[PDB]
Amino acid sequence: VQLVESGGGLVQPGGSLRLSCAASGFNVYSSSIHWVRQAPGKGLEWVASISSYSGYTSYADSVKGRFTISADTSKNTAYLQMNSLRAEDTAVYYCAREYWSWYSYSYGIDYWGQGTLVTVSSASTKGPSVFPLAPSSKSTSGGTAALGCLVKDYFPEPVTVSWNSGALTSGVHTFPAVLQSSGLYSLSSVVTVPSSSLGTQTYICNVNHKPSNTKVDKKVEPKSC
Amino acid sequence: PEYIIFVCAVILRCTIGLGPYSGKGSPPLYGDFEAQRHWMEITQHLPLSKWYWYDLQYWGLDYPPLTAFHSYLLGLIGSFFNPSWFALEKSRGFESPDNGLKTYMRSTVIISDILFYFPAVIYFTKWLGRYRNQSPIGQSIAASAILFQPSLMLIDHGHFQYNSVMLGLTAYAINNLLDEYYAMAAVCFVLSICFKQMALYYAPIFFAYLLSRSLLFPKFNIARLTVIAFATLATFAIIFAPLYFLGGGLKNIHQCIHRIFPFARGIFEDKVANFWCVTNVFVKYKERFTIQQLQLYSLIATVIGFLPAMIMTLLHPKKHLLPYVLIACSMSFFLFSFQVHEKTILIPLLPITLLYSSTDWNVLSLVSWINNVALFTLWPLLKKDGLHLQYAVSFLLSNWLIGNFSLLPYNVVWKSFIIGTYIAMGFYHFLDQFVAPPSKYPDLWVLLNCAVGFICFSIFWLWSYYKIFTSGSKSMKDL
Amino acid sequence: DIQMTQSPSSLSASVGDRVTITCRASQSVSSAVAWYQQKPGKAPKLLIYSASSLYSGVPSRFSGSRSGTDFTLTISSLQPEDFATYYCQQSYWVGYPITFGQGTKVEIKRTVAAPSVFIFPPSDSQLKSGTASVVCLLNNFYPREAKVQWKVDNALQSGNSQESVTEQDSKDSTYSLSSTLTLSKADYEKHKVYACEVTHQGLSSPVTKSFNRG
Ligand SMILES: CC(C)CCC[C@@H](C)[C@H]1CC[C@H]2[C@@H]3CC=C4C[C@@H](OC(=O)CCC(=O)O)CC[C@]4(C)[C@H]3CC[C@]12C
Ligand SMILES: CC(C)CCC[C@@H](C)[C@H]1CC[C@H]2[C@@H]3CC=C4C[C@@H](OC(=O)CCC(=O)O)CC[C@]4(C)[C@H]3CC[C@]12C
Ligand SMILES: CC(C)CCC[C@@H](C)[C@H]1CC[C@H]2[C@@H]3CC=C4C[C@@H](OC(=O)CCC(=O)O)CC[C@]4(C)[C@H]3CC[C@]12C
Repeated sequence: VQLVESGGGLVQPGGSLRLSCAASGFNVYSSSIHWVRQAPGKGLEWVASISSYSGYTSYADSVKGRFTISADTSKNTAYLQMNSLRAEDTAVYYCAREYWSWYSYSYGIDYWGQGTLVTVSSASTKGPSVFPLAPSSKSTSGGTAALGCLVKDYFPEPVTVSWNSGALTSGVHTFPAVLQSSGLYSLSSVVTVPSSSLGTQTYICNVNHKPSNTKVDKKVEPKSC
Repeated sequence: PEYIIFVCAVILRCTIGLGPYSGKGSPPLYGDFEAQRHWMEITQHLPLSKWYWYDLQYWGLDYPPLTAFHSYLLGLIGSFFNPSWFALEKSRGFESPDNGLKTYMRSTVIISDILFYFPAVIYFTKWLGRYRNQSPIGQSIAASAILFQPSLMLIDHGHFQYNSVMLGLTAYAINNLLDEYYAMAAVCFVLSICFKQMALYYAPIFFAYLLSRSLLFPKFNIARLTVIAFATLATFAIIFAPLYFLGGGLKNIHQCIHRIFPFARGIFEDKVANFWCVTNVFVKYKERFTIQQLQLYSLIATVIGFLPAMIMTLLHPKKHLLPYVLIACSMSFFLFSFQVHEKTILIPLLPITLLYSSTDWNVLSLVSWINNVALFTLWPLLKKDGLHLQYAVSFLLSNWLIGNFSLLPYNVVWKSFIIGTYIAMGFYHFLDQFVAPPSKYPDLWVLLNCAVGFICFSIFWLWSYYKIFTSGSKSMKDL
Repeated sequence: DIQMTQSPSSLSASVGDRVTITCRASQSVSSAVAWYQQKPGKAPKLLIYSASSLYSGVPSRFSGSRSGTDFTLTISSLQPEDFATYYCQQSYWVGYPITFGQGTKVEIKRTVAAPSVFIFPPSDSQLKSGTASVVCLLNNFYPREAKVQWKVDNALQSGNSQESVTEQDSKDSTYSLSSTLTLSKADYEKHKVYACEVTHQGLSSPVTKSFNRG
C-alpha cells in the first residue's frame, strides 16, 4: 500500500497546476482523500478534502475558489487543480488517505504520500555567485579561526556545497539557504580551524548547482591589508 | 355500493395533486420532484454500473435497487410519450408551462399506489371483518377511514414521495403473516426493505415473529426455518444480482450499501418531534458530549425502547399483538434515533392507522387524535411548498367523514389532555399567521411545534406499551 | 471555526524523561483526535488515533488521553529515536474540514553553553558588484534562544538584515546561527564602523564584536 504524487514545479504566479496522486494497495472510492501542504519553514496545513462515498468536498479559506479536488474512481487516482496560484503557495504537498467508519469512528491519516514540491514563483533559472567569507586577520591565535563562503543569487533550490573537495567536513556548518529579497535565494558555509594551521593550510569551498549547470570553486584565505 | 369509496379516494388524490410540488420555482436545487425526475432520467441512459456513481452531488441515488428499477420502468413508459423530458444532463430542472410532466408524474404515483397500497389494506380489513363477523358496513367504514389518512395523502400527492409502495409491501407482509404463509411474508418484507430502507424499523418484530413461530412456539420445526432462511436469501440475491453480474462486482455492492446507509454529519440540526429536539434546548448536548457519544446513546436508547416488545413477541407470538408491537418498535425508532426527519412518522402511522378496524371507542379516539397530531407536525413542511388550501381541506374532510364533527376516550384525564392538545394546536396557527416572532428568538413557533407533538407521540407510545402487557392475556383477537 | 491550540512549541528533555504534550480544541464536539509524529523532512507518521487508541507497530510508550477538550500525548520513556515534531489533529465528520495543531518540537537537553561570536566585513570581490554583506556568526550555543543586534555607527539598525540557523547538532546538540546585514554600496560607503552585539544566557554581559570599514 503506497501513494505516489506526481506533477509539480516552477510555475509563474498566476498559472495553474494539476497534481496527481496514484493509489496502490487500496481503493480510493472508500478512503476520503485529503491534501495537505507544508510550507518551507512552517507547520502542516490542510487545503482540500474529498469523501468519495458522497463526493463532499471542502477547502481551506486560503484556497477557496481557486482549488478543485476530485478523484478518478476507476483507475484509483486523486487530482488537485490549482488555478490562480498566489505566491504564498510554495510548499510540499502530500496526499493522505483517512478511513472513516460507522458511528463517526475514524482511524486517522494512516497513509501519506512522499510529497511533491510546488514553487509558485518567477525567476529565470540562475547560477550562483561565490564570495569568500575570509578569516579575519586577527583570528584567535592558538584558538579558533572560522571562515567560509557565501553563495548568493541562485535559483531553483537546492545547492550542493563542499570543503577541500568533500574531504574536510570536520566541523562544517551549512546553514539553510534563505529566500533573499529579490526572490532568488542565498546561503553560506562556515568551517572552523586551529589558528596554528591557518597560513599554511588552504581550503577551497566547492559549489554545485544541477538545475542551472553552474559549478564553482572559491579558495578562502586570510585577507591581509 | 362499496366501490364508490375506492373512487372518491382516487378523485381526492387527483385533486390534491393540483397544488405545487416540493421545489417549484427554485433554480439551484429543486425539491423532491426533481430528484425523482433525475432518477428516471439517469437510470435509462447510463449502464447499471454507474447508477450509484454517476453524480453524487446533484440528487444521487439514495435508495436500494428496487427503487432504481421502479424509476427505470416509469422512465421508459414516460420517455415514450415525450422524450425531451428525461434527457441526459439537458433536461435538468425541466419545468413546462403546459404542465406536461406534472401530470405524468402525478399519475405514476396514483398508479403505483393503486397497485401496491389499496389491495393490501382492503384485504386486511376484509380478513378482520370476515374473521369477526363485522357488518359489511362495519368493514366499509373501517376501510374508508384507512384510505383518507391525511398525512400520507399529502406527503405523496402534493409533496411527491413514493411511500405508498414501501408501506403497501409491508401491509402485504402483515397479511401473509395473518394467513400463515411465513415463507412468503419473509419475501414480501425483504421486498419492502429494498424499496426504501426505512422499513427496517419493523425488522426487530418480523424476525422475532418468524423465529418464534418456526423453531419455538408450536414445536422445534426445523424445515420451516430452512424454508424461511432460503426465501429471504433468494429474494435478496435476485434483487442484488443485477448490480453484481451486470454491474461491476463487489465494488458495486459496497458503493450501494454505503449510499443507502450514509454517515451522519451534524448534531441535532433539524427540528423534529424527537426526544432530542425537545431536550437539546435545555441540555445543549452540543456543548457537553461528542458526536460519537450521542450516536452511541441514541442506539442504546432505541434498542432499549424496542427490546420489551421484541421479547414479548419472541416469547408469546400471536396475531392480535402485531399492530401494538409494530407501533412499540417503530415509534421507539422514531423518538430516540440520532437522525430523524419531519416525515418518517408514516412508518409509525401504518400500524396505527391499521387500528382503525378495532372495535373499542378508546382505541378509535386515540387513533383519530394521533392522526390529527401527526398531520399537525407536518405544517412547517407543507407550508413552504404552498399547500395551504390542500392541508386545510384534507384536515377537514378526514375529520368530517369519521364523525369528529358530530368523541374522546373515556376518562377525565384523557378528554382533558386531548382537548388541551387541540387548544395548543389551534394557538399555533394564530401565533404563526398574525403575530411575528420575538425577533430575538427567530424560530420560536417552529420549536413550539417540535415540542407540542413530542408530548403526544410519547404518550401514545406508552399507551401502546401498556396495551401490549395489559392485553396479551389470552385476549380475544376480537377486540 | 475549528482549531486546536497546541502547548507548547518547544520543550527540552533528556534520554529517559517522561514527556506530556497538551492540545485543546475550541469545542469538544468530536473525540476523533489523532497524534502524528514527523522527523525533519519526512512525511508524518500516525502514532495514536481516536485520542486514546495506539496504532499498530508503534512502541508501547505512547499513550493518549482526553479530558473535556484537553487532549494529551504521553511518552513514558523518551528514547533516542523520539526527538521530532508532534502534531495533534481534529476532525468533526466526513464532509467537514480538519485542523492540525502548530507543532511541538521535542529536542535533547544538555549543559547551557556560551557561543563564539565572529564578524566578517564584505568581500573585496563583492564590493566590485555594488552590494556588501557584513556577517555575524554565533557558534556552538544552547539553548537556541539568542539575541543579535546590528549597529553601524551607533544606530538601531533594523530591517535590512536576515539571520538563519541550523538544527540541533547530532554529536553535542549545540546550535549555530549566522546573521547578515546587507547594504547597497552607497550605505556601506556612507559608514565606517560595523558591529554586532550578541546576547546569550551563557554570556553574562552581551558580547559585541566590531570592526572599522577598511
Ligand atoms: C428478517 C430479516 C429480513 C431482517 C433483516 C436484518 C438485516 C437487514 C439487518 C440485521 C443487522 C443490521 C445492521 C445492523 C448494523 C448496521 C450499521 C448501521 O450504521 C448506521 O446506522 C449509520 C450511523 C453513522 O455512521 O452515522 C447501519 C445499519 C447496519 C448496516 C444494519 C444492516 C442491516 C442489517 C444487517
Ligand atoms: C435495505 C437492504 C438492501 C439492506 C441489505 C443488507 C445486507 C445485504 C447488507 C448489510 C451489510 C453488507 C455487507 C456489508 C459489507 C460487505 C463487504 C463488501 O466487500 C468489501 O468490503 C470490499 C469490496 C471492494 O471494495 O472491492 C462486500 C459487500 C458486504 C459483504 C455487504 C453485503 C451486504 C450486506 C450484508
Ligand atoms: C439475529 C440478528 C438478525 C439480529 C436481530 C435483531 C436486528 C434485526 C435488529 C437489532 C440491531 C437493529 C438495528 C439497529 C440499527 C439500525 C440502523 C437504523 O438506521 C439508523 O441509522 C438509526 C439507528 C439509531 O437508532 O441510531 C435502521 C435500523 C437498524 C438496522 C436496526 C434494525 C434492526 C436491527 C437490525
